[PDB]
Amino acid sequence: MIKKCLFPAAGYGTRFLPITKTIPKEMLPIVDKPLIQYAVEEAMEAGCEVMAIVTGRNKRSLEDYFDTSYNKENALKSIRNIIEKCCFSYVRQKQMKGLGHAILTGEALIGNEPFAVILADDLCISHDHPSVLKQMTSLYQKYQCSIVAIEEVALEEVSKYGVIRGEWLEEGVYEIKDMVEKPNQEDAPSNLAVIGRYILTPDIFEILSETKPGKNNEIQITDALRTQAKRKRIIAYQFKGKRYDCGSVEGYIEASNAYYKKRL
Amino acid sequence: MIKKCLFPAAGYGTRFLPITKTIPKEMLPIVDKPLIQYAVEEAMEAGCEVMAIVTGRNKRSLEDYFDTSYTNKENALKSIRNIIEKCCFSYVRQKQMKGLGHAILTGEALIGNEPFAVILADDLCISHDHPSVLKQMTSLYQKYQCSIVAIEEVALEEVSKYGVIRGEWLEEGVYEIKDMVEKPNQEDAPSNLAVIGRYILTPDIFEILSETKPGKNNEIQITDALRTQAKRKRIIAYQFKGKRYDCGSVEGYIEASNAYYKKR
Amino acid sequence: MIKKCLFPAAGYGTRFLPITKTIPKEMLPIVDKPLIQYAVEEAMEAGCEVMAIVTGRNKRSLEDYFDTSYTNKENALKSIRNIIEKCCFSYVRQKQMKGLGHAILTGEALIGNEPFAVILADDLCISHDHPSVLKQMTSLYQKYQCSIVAIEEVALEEVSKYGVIRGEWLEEGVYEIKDMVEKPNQEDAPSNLAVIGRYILTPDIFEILSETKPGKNNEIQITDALRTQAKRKRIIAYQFKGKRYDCGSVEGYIEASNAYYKKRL
Amino acid sequence: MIKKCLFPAAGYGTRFLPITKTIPKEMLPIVDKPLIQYAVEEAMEAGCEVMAIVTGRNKRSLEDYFDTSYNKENALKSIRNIIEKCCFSYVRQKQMKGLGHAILTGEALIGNEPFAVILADDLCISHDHPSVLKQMTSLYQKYQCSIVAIEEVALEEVSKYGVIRGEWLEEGVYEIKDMVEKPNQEDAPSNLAVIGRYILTPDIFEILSETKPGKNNEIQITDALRTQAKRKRIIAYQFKGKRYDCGSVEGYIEASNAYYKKR
Ligand SMILES: O=c1ccn([C@@H]2O[C@H](COP(=O)(O)OP(=O)(O)O[C@H]3O[C@H](CO)[C@@H](O)[C@H](O)[C@H]3O)[C@@H](O)[C@H]2O)c(=O)[nH]1
Ligand SMILES: O=c1ccn([C@@H]2O[C@H](COP(=O)(O)OP(=O)(O)O[C@H]3O[C@H](CO)[C@@H](O)[C@H](O)[C@H]3O)[C@@H](O)[C@H]2O)c(=O)[nH]1
Ligand SMILES: O=c1ccn([C@@H]2O[C@H](COP(=O)(O)OP(=O)(O)O[C@H]3O[C@H](CO)[C@@H](O)[C@H](O)[C@H]3O)[C@@H](O)[C@H]2O)c(=O)[nH]1
Ligand SMILES: O=c1ccn([C@@H]2O[C@H](COP(=O)(O)OP(=O)(O)O[C@H]3O[C@H](CO)[C@@H](O)[C@H](O)[C@H]3O)[C@@H](O)[C@H]2O)c(=O)[nH]1
Ligand SMILES: [Mg+2]
Ligand SMILES: [Mg+2]
Ligand SMILES: [Mg+2]
Ligand SMILES: [Mg+2]
Ligand SMILES: [Mg+2]
Ligand SMILES: [Mg+2]
Ligand SMILES: [Mg+2]
Ligand SMILES: [Mg+2]
Ligand SMILES: [Mg+2]
Ligand SMILES: [Mg+2]
Ligand SMILES: [Mg+2]
Ligand SMILES: [Mg+2]
Repeated sequence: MIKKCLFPAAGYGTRFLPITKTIPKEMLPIVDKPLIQYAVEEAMEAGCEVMAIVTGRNKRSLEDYFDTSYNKENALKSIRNIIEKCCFSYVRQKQMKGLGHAILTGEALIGNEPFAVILADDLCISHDHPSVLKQMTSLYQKYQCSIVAIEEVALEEVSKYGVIRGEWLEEGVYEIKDMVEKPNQEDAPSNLAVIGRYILTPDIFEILSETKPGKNNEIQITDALRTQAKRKRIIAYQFKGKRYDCGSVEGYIEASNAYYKKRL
Repeated sequence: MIKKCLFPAAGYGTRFLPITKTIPKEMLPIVDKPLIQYAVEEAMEAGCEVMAIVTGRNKRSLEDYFDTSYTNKENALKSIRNIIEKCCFSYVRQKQMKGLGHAILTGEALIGNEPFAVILADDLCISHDHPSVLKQMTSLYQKYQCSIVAIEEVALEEVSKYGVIRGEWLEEGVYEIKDMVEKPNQEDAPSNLAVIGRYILTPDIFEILSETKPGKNNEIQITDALRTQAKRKRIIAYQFKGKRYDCGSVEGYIEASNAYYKKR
Repeated sequence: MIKKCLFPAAGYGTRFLPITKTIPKEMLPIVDKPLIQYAVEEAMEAGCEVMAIVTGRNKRSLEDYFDTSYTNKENALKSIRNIIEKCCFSYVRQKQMKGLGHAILTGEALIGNEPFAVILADDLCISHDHPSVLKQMTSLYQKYQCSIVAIEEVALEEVSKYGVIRGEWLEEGVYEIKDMVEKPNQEDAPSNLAVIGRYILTPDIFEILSETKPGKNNEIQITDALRTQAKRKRIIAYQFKGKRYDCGSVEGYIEASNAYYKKRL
Repeated sequence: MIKKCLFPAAGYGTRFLPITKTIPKEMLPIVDKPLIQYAVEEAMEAGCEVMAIVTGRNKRSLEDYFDTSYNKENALKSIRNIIEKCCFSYVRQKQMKGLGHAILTGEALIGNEPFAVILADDLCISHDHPSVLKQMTSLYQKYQCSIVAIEEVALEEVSKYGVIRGEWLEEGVYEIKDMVEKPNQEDAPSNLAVIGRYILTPDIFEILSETKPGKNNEIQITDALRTQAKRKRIIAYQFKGKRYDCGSVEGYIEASNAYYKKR
């Protein structure tokens, strides 16, 4: 059982400025509910009980949201159940040096165990099938190796994401042969894009500590995974469910509008 | 002239629950900018230099936002830093949620014996070729030297969500209020002229507020005190020029968000 | 009746570094109670109902302290709770540390055109055989209707840490101020009547502050503004009754603490 | 070696009420320095690099204190050093259910590894000797078992501390036979009182899980240590150095006066 889920939330969110100068992008609402809460509910379903959060300058709002306070009830029951059932842990990333560096800072909260990772700006809704992390948690029980979530996208979208090169194993399961962070579409090894959902074995921490800066001069978890994938097998998983890239303004709006209609 | 502008920001904003349990509704972003920043910019253009805020349970986000901090990251941060170095922010806590009228009364400590502006940031006002709604009102005030409340004609099916006036046409877009009613059913609406979150208030409004008893939804309403003033002397209603989105409602919040995005 | 009291609390408190990088010096406890609570309680006894606080970077400790959160806990809590339920707290941020004078000028947005009280919390005043210091002053304002600044006689050796006045005796404990100087060297002191952190100021003090240039330590001094006011019209100095500890200094901080302990005992 | 140090800071501090309403007692200043800063310096000297803090209802002041900010320089040298060298982690103790429970909560920040624990209200000032934790860190190296700092106190004081029953192994080292939390004078098994300094082997977490409320209906680390002591060998170390119980106002005052004189 993967008991810990690490949530990186120390990124600038330069694109949602000026509000991200105070409110982490992971705290932005889809209308009435922050991205991070959906992520937490997801991790819970997957079986996690310890939500480890890596924070930046804007630690306050994130931390206060998950601390004790006070169809109203309806709106507050889930966050209340979250606060009661989960143990929240926090560590501060001293400098914005990349996603990989964030996860490496998170070592203080994880220790020597495989663990889950959720990039909250990727809102994944699947409510017909188990949550995305849960799908991967079940896969992990069989494979016992790092797992990276993937989705087919248009080549025109590739330069925004990590892209793999994999060899089919079973339905929707690939053994990652190679990975590249944000390639030009001409250089993209496939249309299989990485999404903010991973299950990582702890040897990943030692690998991160020796992973140099890459794309945008940031320590990328992609390069660490590429290294791991060349020492032993790690898999990529085409999850079932809907994903909105809320790290993008386009995705943020479409998720908000979708929710609005659902609310009807 | 009007140098202070009171910003009530201590209501529950329940329909936006659970995020409002930590993030006040005035802090919700259209996409990248919180409602309150638009209101503040509108107050500045109107000549205000003191931004007085009535806080509730979660003022941490507000105070943090207007406190100094550290291409389009530059252009995204230009106005806010201008606001922070230019304006003077003061604060007072509304002990209990007893109505917009009480929040204004509580705001007396920050105002004193002087006419002032009041902005309800949940009403996002966009004036493109015209001055900000408050600036328009500021001009009016120079002539009339009396309370002024912003109105707009709305379909009668909406009249039940707002305060409504019965008035005498003084001049182009100007009426003398002879009565006001907070949230009447369609059957009883005095007219289709609804009140929006913009007011200029003479200071005798505080003693009136001091004697105003709970009204609609067991809340001390600014509408009821304005009715009292209206019957003691002349106050006016101004059909402002410009587009207003009621972001106090999810439907308005969503429309404003879609609007800003298309303009991006 | 003076209803508002301004509490400057935006200073650095350098002598209490590193703790003052997070906890403003006015929040430092005498053992179990921060300096500022004693000040607020004193203002309340004087009749003030609005506690206008000028903040700096350490606002959080101050703001949270006076906000709602709550014979064991009880008795130790009754006072602060009474305070939080009866008083109205307002805040303004002194954008930059430019001096007590500029801190009070920044405080104008919370005061307005009315006379008001000012308390410098690092000056702990205990005097319960008589009314609190500020209240002694509030009574005096009723008569004189002008600015009042608290003074205490000190040794020529301490004179250099305070503002000092030159006055003329009007009546018991009252002096019409003829001149004021901030932190004069022991040789240049006009007297031994040193100013302490307590004032009642008439509203014209703001306009005077707006034209007061940086004085000692390149900071705008309320002292220089009071000197200006004193030469313009009548303003007095009141020799208060009660004991005062300069908790603005580590020596006075320790003394008051030991003093309180010997009492808690 | 021991890389992490746990710092419980979630207790009520009813003693120092009202200020402890907003500020944790571990944050109370001696004169210009908060208790917790002395403890962190001590831990650092002991070789610790991860400072794991267990927080309560008032974490803002403690977290902000150890977060980047900006003789003023002589005053900020240490904390600047600390903030730039240490890794601080946080976890919330939901209900104040005792020191042992606070430590159990800290499991998420520790994991399965030996770790140190410092109760910051116990101010330990080592003159010519290394820090109390450094002394213990060295001892563990030899013993490889839980270590609990002790001090011989006066019998009339015994009732406010955990007390051991031990057997002399070597200079200032006792194998613990039993432990009781805050026994009355008449029932004290000795005059060797526990002080807020421990090195603990990870099996203490499971034991703590099984430890029911004891003294003052609180889950006590002393009872978990007692259980560990009967289960296998653990030691008590009579440290070299001066200790003030700043958990009591009398101690707080004495420490403040002492620091003042150092001038
Ligand atoms: O120094 C940092 C940088 C980022 N983050 C956080 O890490 C996450 C991801 O950051 P972001 O910049 O938004 O990453 P992306 O550019 O979107 O890319 C990541 O996520 C994509 C899918 O969303 C993948 O396809 C990529 O391979 C992966 O790098 C966010 O939660 C950030 O707040 C930190 O905590 N610290
Ligand atoms: O106790 C309170 C209650 C409200 N507010 C604030 O007051 C404002 C308005 O609150 P809201 O709940 O949204 O009131 P409405 O029902 O929208 O009604 C007000 O605003 C309408 C238009 O926006 C008008 O038409 C109404 O007459 C007027 O009462 C917001 O800024 C709130 O945060 C407080 O600060 N404290
Ligand atoms: O920029 C500033 C500077 C100071 N303060 C505050 O002002 C007060 C006084 O500051 P402090 O540095 O302690 O001034 P002192 O040197 O003590 O001097 C003041 O107080 C003395 C007695 O306490 C008097 O005798 C002096 O005339 C008077 O200037 C404190 O509450 C500070 O926090 C601010 O708020 N902002
Ligand atoms: O629920 C709690 C209760 C306490 N604490 C912390 O635990 C520590 C100790 O609390 P305290 O109340 O001061 O305990 P003491 O009564 O002093 O007793 C402890 O410390 C003594 C020495 O100081 C020992 O002799 C005792 O055996 C040991 O229980 C402090 O750091 C507290 O903040 C928590 O974090 N959570
Ligand atoms: Mg970006
Ligand atoms: Mg992203
Ligand atoms: Mg985009
Ligand atoms: Mg509502
Ligand atoms: Mg509204
Ligand atoms: Mg709606
Ligand atoms: Mg100083
Ligand atoms: Mg001083
Ligand atoms: Mg000194
Ligand atoms: Mg206690
Ligand atoms: Mg103790
Ligand atoms: Mg005691």
